[PDB]
Amino acid sequence: EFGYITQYFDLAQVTLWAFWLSLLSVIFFNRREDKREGYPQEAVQIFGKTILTEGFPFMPAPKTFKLPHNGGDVVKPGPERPQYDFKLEQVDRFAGAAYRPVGNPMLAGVGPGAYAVRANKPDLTNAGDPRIVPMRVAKHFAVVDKDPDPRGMTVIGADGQVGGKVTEIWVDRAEPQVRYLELEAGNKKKVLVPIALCVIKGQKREVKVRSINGIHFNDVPTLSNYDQITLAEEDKVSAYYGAGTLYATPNRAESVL
Amino acid sequence: PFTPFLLGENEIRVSGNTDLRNTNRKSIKQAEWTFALMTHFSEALGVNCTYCHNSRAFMDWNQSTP
Amino acid sequence: SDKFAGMYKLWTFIDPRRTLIFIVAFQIMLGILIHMIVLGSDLNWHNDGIPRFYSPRPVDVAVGPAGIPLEIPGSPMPQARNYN
Amino acid sequence: PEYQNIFNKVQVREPAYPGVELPKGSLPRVGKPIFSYWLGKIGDAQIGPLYLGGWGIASLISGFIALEVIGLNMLASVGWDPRLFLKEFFWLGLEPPPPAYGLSIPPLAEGGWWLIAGLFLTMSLLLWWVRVYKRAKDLGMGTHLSWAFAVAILFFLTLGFIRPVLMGSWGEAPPFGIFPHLDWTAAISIRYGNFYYNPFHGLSIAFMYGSAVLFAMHGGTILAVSRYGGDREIDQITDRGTAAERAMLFWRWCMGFNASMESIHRWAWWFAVFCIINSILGIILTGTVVDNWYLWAVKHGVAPSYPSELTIDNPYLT
Amino acid sequence: AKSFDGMHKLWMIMNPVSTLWAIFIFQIFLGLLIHMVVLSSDLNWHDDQIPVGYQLQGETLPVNLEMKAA
Amino acid sequence: NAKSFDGMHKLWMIMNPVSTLWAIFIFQIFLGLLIHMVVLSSDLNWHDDQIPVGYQLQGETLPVNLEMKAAQ
Amino acid sequence: NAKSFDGMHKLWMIMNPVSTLWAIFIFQIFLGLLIHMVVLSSDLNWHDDQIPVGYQLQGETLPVNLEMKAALK
Amino acid sequence: KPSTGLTESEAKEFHGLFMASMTLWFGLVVLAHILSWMYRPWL
Amino acid sequence: STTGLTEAESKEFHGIFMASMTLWFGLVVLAHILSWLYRPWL
Amino acid sequence: TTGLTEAESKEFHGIFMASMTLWFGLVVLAHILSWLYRPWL
Amino acid sequence: STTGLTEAESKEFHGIFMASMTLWFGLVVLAHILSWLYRPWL
Amino acid sequence: ALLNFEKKYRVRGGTLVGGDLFDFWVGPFYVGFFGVSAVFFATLGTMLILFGAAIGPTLNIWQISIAPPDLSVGLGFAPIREGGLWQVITICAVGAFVSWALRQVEIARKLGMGLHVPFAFSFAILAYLTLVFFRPVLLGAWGHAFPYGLFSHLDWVSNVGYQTLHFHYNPAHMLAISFFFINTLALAMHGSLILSVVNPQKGEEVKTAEHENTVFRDIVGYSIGALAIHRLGLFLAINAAFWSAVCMILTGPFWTRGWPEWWMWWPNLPIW
Ligand code: BCL
Ligand code: BCL
Ligand code: BCL
Ligand SMILES: CC[C@H]1c2cc3[nH]c4c(c3C)C(=O)[C@H](C(=O)OC)c4c3nc(cc4[nH]c(cc(n2)[C@@H]1C)c(C(C)=O)c4C)[C@@H](C)[C@@H]3CCC(=O)OC/C=C(/C)CCC[C@H](C)CCC[C@H](C)CCCC(C)C
Ligand SMILES: CC(C)=CCC/C(C)=C\CC/C(C)=C/CC/C(C)=C\CC/C(C)=C/CC/C(C)=C/CC/C(C)=C/CC/C(C)=C/CC1=C(C)C(=O)c2ccccc2C1=O
Ligand SMILES: COC(C)(C)CCC/C(C)=C/C=C/C(C)=C/C=C/C(C)=C/C=C\C=C(C)\C=C\C=C(C)\C=C\C=C(/C)CCCC(C)(C)OC
Ligand SMILES: [Ca+2]
Ligand SMILES: [Ca+2]
Ligand SMILES: [Ca+2]
Ligand SMILES: [Ca+2]
Ligand SMILES: [Fe+3]
Ligand SMILES: [Mg+2]
Repeated sequence: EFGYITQYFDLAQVTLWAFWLSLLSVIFFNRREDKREGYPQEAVQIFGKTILTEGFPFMPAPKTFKLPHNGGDVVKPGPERPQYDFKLEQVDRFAGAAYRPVGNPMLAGVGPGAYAVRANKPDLTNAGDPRIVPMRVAKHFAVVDKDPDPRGMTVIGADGQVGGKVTEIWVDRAEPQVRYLELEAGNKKKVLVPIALCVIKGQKREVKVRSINGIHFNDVPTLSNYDQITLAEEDKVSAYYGAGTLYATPNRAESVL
Repeated sequence: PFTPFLLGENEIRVSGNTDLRNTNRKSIKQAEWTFALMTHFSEALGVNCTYCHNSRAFMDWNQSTP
Repeated sequence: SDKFAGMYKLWTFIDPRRTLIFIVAFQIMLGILIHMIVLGSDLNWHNDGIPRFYSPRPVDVAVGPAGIPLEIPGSPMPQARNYN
Repeated sequence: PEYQNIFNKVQVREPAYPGVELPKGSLPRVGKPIFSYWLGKIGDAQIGPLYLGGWGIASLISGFIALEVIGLNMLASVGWDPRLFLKEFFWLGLEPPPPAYGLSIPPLAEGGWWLIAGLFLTMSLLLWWVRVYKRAKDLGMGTHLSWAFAVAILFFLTLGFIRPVLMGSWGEAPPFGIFPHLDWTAAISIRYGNFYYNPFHGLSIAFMYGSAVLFAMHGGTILAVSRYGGDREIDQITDRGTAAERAMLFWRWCMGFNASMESIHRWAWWFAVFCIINSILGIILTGTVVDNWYLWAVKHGVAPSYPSELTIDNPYLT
Repeated sequence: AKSFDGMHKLWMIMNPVSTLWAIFIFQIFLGLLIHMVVLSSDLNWHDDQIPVGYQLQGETLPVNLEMKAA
Repeated sequence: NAKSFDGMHKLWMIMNPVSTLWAIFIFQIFLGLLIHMVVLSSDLNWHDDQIPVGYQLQGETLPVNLEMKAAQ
Repeated sequence: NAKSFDGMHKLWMIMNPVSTLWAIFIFQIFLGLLIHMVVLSSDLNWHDDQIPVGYQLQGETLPVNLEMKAALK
Repeated sequence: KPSTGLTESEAKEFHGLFMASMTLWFGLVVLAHILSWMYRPWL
Repeated sequence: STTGLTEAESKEFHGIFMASMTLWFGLVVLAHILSWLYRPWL
Repeated sequence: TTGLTEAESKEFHGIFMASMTLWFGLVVLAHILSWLYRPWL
Repeated sequence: STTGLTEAESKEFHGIFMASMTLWFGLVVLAHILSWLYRPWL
Repeated sequence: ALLNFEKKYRVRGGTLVGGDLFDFWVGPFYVGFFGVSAVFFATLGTMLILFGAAIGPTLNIWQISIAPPDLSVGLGFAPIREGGLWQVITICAVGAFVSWALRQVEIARKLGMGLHVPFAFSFAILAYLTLVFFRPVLLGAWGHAFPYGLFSHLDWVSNVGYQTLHFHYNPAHMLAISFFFINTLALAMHGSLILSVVNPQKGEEVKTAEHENTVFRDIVGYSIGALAIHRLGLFLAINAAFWSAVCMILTGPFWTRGWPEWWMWWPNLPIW
């Protein structure tokens, strides 16, 4: 009879319902784990008052990370360290309007140039030593020939001008690889540039840094001690180079078409 | 596939007439032998499956072509 | 009545730019949608043949005793249909 | 343009790293580590050393016995000729017993070698499971990689051992080939009325598409903030920096909600595991509970209904 | 009967802006949905050929009839 | 059985009232849509039942439409 | 009501003129393409109506093509 | 505790206008349905 | 309190919540009586 | 905040209501023409 | 002023905007008169 | 609502079209010119799908279907009720997808990051355009594309597959499936490893990068690295999409036999 039916309820049906309920429930738990960073959120009210809201579903109860080498406990969701001192002016009088920096945009720490407030300790290896270090402190590293050694090259800066010269390489001992280039700038300071913002040309013996301009290499943040770097300093350096992607030229933040 | 089907006389049908488990006891190997014979039908005439079937139900006569 | 006299205050917590943008976009969207819903209907005015038809009209094909078009006895390809 | 971070431009070498110290009572690691320049263009250059203990030797004996059996039967099927082996390689296979033998142990050249290879491959994968568990647990880590591996092993055993036993025939299992196992796939869809109307098959396809989507999204997002140190996820988890902040603002602004640097890895875990859970559920019900998936879908109001215009006469009714 | 006295205080805990936007958007979505659900039923009013069928009216104009005859 | 629900108002000292209100409203709308669609998919459907009259059929049999279909 | 629109020029103190110009131009081009495609899908189509002549049919019946097709058989 | 920053007077004002507007909207809905029932009764 | 409401505020909220819920359920009952009069389903 | 004072809101409201009234007038006119040409109810 | 235009600049822009829109609509009307002469659709 | 740390990043600039007119947020979303475009096109497309369901036989969610024109229309314009609605919706879909990608580019420019995600999205867009534009144009008709309907585009997939007798033997199809499977495996291992390192055995410290390298070198003998696994991920997903597009552009335009017969080039090499 080709399509005769004996009974409407079967096992495939029930099992499908069970799956709909088993999904729909890992969504719940994952969405709750999503809110251990950045919450409670700030909802702005009808006439400017700000309250803390928590969303749907609600925030989870705090858990603890025990960091190694007596690096302390981290509770999440927990307290926050205080923001620094960014200045901003709103552009249009409603909660969803954008903001403008008030002073020199490069030295303001807002927009792509914002950074976080991390610990003032270096990241450690499994043995307790600082992880990112110059190649004169890590005496066992060597650049593989077949590859252009950047030490000596110049640091052209996106408008064609010279920034300085490369004098050191900063390596990562936990995973052997290059993280920073150190260079002497135009006013004879020592500044770092991340290796992921550098195009290295071996034959021209140049390093092109498209982010900032040549004269901008004088105001890159500096380090305390030059035998190690801390989490805070990493953030400051990288953020300064990221501010130039929108603030270097006055025409960069200005609608392509 | 010609010995069992075009000289012998074996059943080509393999699918069931209801949706739940019933008296049908054909296997995947018998399904493979049928698939082989159908491949020859396609090659010998210059056509595809869809010259005589709608693939979403290879066993329904109300969804075949003339 | 006089209960609606203070409705202008609406714009002290609802802003003009986003509101204007939303309204304009929505009105264009609705315009296109309603024209397409009326075109896909009996009220269609482009294709009704009033006041006159301008393109040539469809011509049917005769069928065989199996309800599909007849094959042509030396064609090197079968005949097309669209219905099965 | 700007550096995209796809290849390593400058490489550096130090002496090889032997590995985190193991608990006392362990065997040494075997091998002297070597370095690959081409592997170092895209990733880590060190190869080795390797840990071989009790469970990973029993595994590797089982697996190689299985491989020898499979290879030799494929080679006997062409008359021992290696030239023909290379010529027709994608068409060769080791075939399961004829379905009329049921669940008995058949003679060796009519399905017994298939049975031997299946048994040895099974034992290999269970010993490997124990190895993976112990390796992660001896270093003091959570055992999350063993849970997912267990799911995968269960799918291998379902199609292959559990479903053939519930049906009553070893001849319902796949063979060991390339084109032969593709033929098995098509035939089992044809026999049980169209897998496109199996709902667990649709859900697992949803989760396989989703795995590709999610991993394109995550791989992109972490390469796009690696200029702010985003590729170092453990530190971004235990001390949130600007890379994590930018990464979570991007998705919040784009689609309205976001995850954190630790939570996205739970989404990954689940999207990879639900795919295989639905695989198991869809295969285990086929044949044993449902005999025609299209007729099932018609009974539950799921299949579309094209207009007809004709009448075809079933010649078995005439 | 004086059970609903403090009701006006609702807007001291619920945001007026969010509520207004939610209501407006929901009403538009529901309007579109109900119109589409009624158009797909026997109550459809564009295709019911009342008060007259216009496609049929166009097929039977003498100008078209005389050309179809030829 | 007269005083067992006395402290019930202290519910609002552990549940946030605004969150609860929003949850209730959203759940009620979802349930409204669901029940209407479940009843519309059964024999109780009231849009297509052709009661009190079928309107498409009423339009097909108007004298003007019948006379136009005749001359064809 | 002869005076109710005179502040209208203040519109450009809250809407950016260049942004608005670009939006208008892009919308107009999209609408042009859309209406042309909608009218070409109806009985008013003017490319395929075979007026003032059908050209494919004209090519099939040229004397040269007819004489070549005859001498084939 | 969630608050909106409105005092009790501002809330009373908002409530007045909100209720007036909702009543007018429902009035228009009722009128539309009376016209539709007169033209094409559905029950 | 973990909602910030005192006991007086909770009492107030509870009063109005219960009144509103009762009115809503009343309207539901009325709708069902009309539906039973028009199209009985049991 | 939307930042508008009460005077600016009054101004905006005046022009908004005038514009909306004119738009609805044009809509009504379009529908009267359509009813004269092709009545749908 | 939120766009930076003063009131004089806004007046200027408005003048030219309205002139341009009027010219565009004039051309549209002309195109439709030609189309009606060639292929009347209503 | 804003996150704890969000306010200092909400600055103006970074846009492509428009300028300061559409540079705002609505709730958590960022709008822009392309945000307006995307929502416009999504709304219009959805409403047209619903209307095409209303003029069909049923409003059941599983059985709605809007189909493309016939093959006799060619690359022309079909009537609204017999194909033109499908064409309008397929224009809306392209508009919405491209708008989505460009909005992503604006957001990434504002936050100071690289354009990897819109670039990977481009390959999904390319696969869609292959199925609705490139393959139909090369074969000469819009009616070679798939209909819009759950369960109804699956009938298309099935019959198209069986037009070549056995579609499993398509070579680019094999290569794409390889990439899909390996991608799911890699994603499972990556998820598991990070979870395991920050959720260690009860009463232990969070582990380090050395542990991550050691575990996989112990099990398998090679560890790829924490930055290269993200690369490997972008690579496998993009390649899956790419070879899907190739496999569909091959079927019909460049090969009309069965797919098993292509492979016949291998055992016919004159070298065995
Ligand atoms: C054969 C079955 C009957 C039918 C049987 C029933 C039954 C039985 C019920 C409904 C109910 C409803 N029906 Mg009915 N209904 C039918 C046909 C329709 C059709 C239609 C297009 O055919 C529509 C559009 C409706 C729509 C509605 C809604 C007004 C209402 C669901 C409200 C809700 O979801 O609140 C959810 C949202 C909230 C709770 C949010 C908070 C609400 C706030 C406080 C204000 C909203 C006011 C609300 C719209 C009611 C207005 C009452 C005023 C005093 C005017 N029905 C057919 C004829 N219908 C339900 C109802 O009446 O509720 C009282 C109900 O029990
Ligand atoms: C067979 C069924 C009948 C039919 C039965 C009904 C019924 C019953 C109703 C409608 C209602 C509406 N119908 Mg009707 N309707 C039919 C055919 C149509 C057709 C058409 C192309 O065929 C169109 C375009 C419409 C359009 C409309 C809208 C005007 C209105 C819903 C608006 C809304 O969702 O507000 C959502 C917007 C808000 C809540 C916005 C709030 C305030 C804003 C700023 C102002 C909005 C203006 C508003 C749209 C019009 C109010 C009147 C003004 C004084 C001009 N109907 C057929 C003939 N229609 C509903 C209605 O009348 O509303 C009172 C309604 O109850
Ligand atoms: C009998 C049928 C044949 C078969 C016939 C076909 C046909 C025919 C096709 C495939 C295609 C594929 N097949 Mg096959 N295939 C078969 C058996 C298999 C088996 C198996 C285990 O047997 C597997 C694993 C596969 C796997 C695959 C993939 C390689 C490929 C699908 C991925 C893809 O196209 O991505 C590409 C991604 C897209 C097209 C997605 C587009 C994304 C868009 C841009 C974004 C949409 C957003 C959306 C609208 C937003 C919604 C928003 C909401 C708010 C959430 N096939 C059987 C043998 N196969 C397809 C292919 O390769 O096409 C290129 C294809 O056409
Ligand atoms: C959650 C589901 C996904 C998943 C998860 C998963 N697989 C896993 C794991 C996890 C979490 C492991 O931890 C485990 C592992 O240790 O990998 C590093 C593994 C593993 N999954 C593997 C493969 C694999 N997983 C697959 C699928 C999947 N794995 C799912 C998509 C597939 C597919 C889709 O076909 C394959 C082929 C192995 C690399 C590994 C288990 C290794 C093992 O059991 O080896 C011991 C036994 C032997 C046979 C030793 C003999 C020599 C072998 C032949 C060497 C292996 C080489 C490799 C398999 C080459 C591919 C050959 C094929 C082309 C035939
Ligand atoms: C439509 C309508 C009615 C509109 C009216 C509303 C109005 C008027 C305007 C609103 C304004 C605008 C412009 C809105 C546009 C938005 C709209 C309407 C719709 C879009 C919503 C949308 C497309 C959502 C789809 C969501 C889905 C299904 C996602 C699939 C993938 C998925 C399940 C992901 C979950 C995991 C997540 C969250 C991944 C993101 C994520 C990844 C991938 C990381 O790598 C990462 C790394 C480090 C930290 C964080 C992250 C992180 O969060
Ligand atoms: C020439 O080659 C030499 C010999 C030199 C070696 C080279 C090896 C080579 C080239 C090998 C090539 C191998 C290939 C191509 C293999 C292809 C494999 C594929 C694609 C296989 C796919 C699927 C097979 C599956 C899923 C099998 C599942 C089987 C199972 C689960 C078996 C279960 C059986 C059990 C548990 C045993 C029960 C037995 C008992 C005794 C209990 O019964 C009562
Ligand atoms: Ca007309
Ligand atoms: Ca009508
Ligand atoms: Ca009725
Ligand atoms: Ca013409
Ligand atoms: Fe990761
Ligand atoms: Mg076989």
